[PDB]
Amino acid sequence: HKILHRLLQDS
Amino acid sequence: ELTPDQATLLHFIMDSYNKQRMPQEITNKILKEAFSAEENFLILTEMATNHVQVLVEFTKKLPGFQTLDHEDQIALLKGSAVEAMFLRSAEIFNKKLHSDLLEARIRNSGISDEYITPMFSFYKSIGELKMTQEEYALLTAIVILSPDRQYIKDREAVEKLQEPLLDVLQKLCKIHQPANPQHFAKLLGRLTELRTFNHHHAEMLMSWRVNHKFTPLLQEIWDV
Ligand SMILES: O=c1[nH]c(-c2ccc(N3[C@@H]4CC[C@H]3C[C@@H](OCc3c(-c5c(Cl)cccc5Cl)noc3C3CC3)C4)cc2F)no1
Repeated sequence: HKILHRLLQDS
Repeated sequence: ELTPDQATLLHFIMDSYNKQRMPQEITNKILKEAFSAEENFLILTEMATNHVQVLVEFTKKLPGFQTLDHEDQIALLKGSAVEAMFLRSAEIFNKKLHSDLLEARIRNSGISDEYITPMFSFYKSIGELKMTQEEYALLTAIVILSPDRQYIKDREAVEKLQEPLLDVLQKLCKIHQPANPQHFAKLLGRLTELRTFNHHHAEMLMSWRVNHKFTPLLQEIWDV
C-alpha cells in the first residue's frame, strides 16, 4: 500500500 | 434549520466533490473505441484507476481525515473505494443528459451475469430516489468515514468524523423533502446495500483475474 500513502499528503 | 457551520461544511465538501473531472482522452474513448470485450475491460480499468486518483484527492480533503492513524486511515480507503465507485457511477447513470454507451461496455466486458443483475438493480434503485448532487457528495463522504470498517483500531475516533456529516445530511432530508420522511431512511439503506456489493466484489475480480492485467494502484486497493 505504497501509492495510496504516496498519493496522500501531497501539496 | 441549518447552521452556518454546517453550511460551510456542506460548501467545502461540494466544491471538493464537484472538482472531479473525467479526463478528456478517457471519456471520448468510450464512444470512439471498439466494443470488444478486451477493449471494454481496458477502458473500464482506466476509468477505475483514474477515479481512485480522484477519490484519494477528495478524501484527503475531508476535514479531519489526515488526523488519524496511518494504518487505519489507509484501511478506510481499502474498504470504501468500491462503494464510492458504485455511488459515483450510479450518479452518472441516473444523470439526465454517454451513460448508455458505458453501460453497454460494462455489460460486455467479461463480467459474470451473477454480478450484472445486482449492479443495475442497484443503479435503478438509486435512480428512483432522485438524489441531489448534495446527497451524492455527502453520501460519498459518509461512506468513506465508516466506524465499523474492518481492520480498524480507533473506531470511536472515526465516529467523531462521520456523525457531523450524517447530521448535515439528515437536516437536508428534513429541509428539502418534508413531503417524504422516509427519504433519509432510504438514503441510509443504500449504504447497507453497498456493503453487499463491496464484499462480493473480490469474487467479481476473481473471475476477471482467472482469465488479465490490473494497474498497480488498482492492485494496491483490491488486494490482487
Ligand atoms: O466526471 C466524471 N466521472 C465519471 C465516472 C466516474 C466513475 C465511473 N465508474 C466507472 C469507473 C469507476 C466507476 C465505477 C466503475 O468502475 C469500473 C470497474 C469496477 C466497478 C464496476 Cl464495473 C461497478 C461498480 C463499481 C466498480 Cl469499482 N470494477 O472494476 C472496474 C474496472 C477494472 C475494470 C465504472 C464512470 C464514470 F464515467 N464520468 O465523468
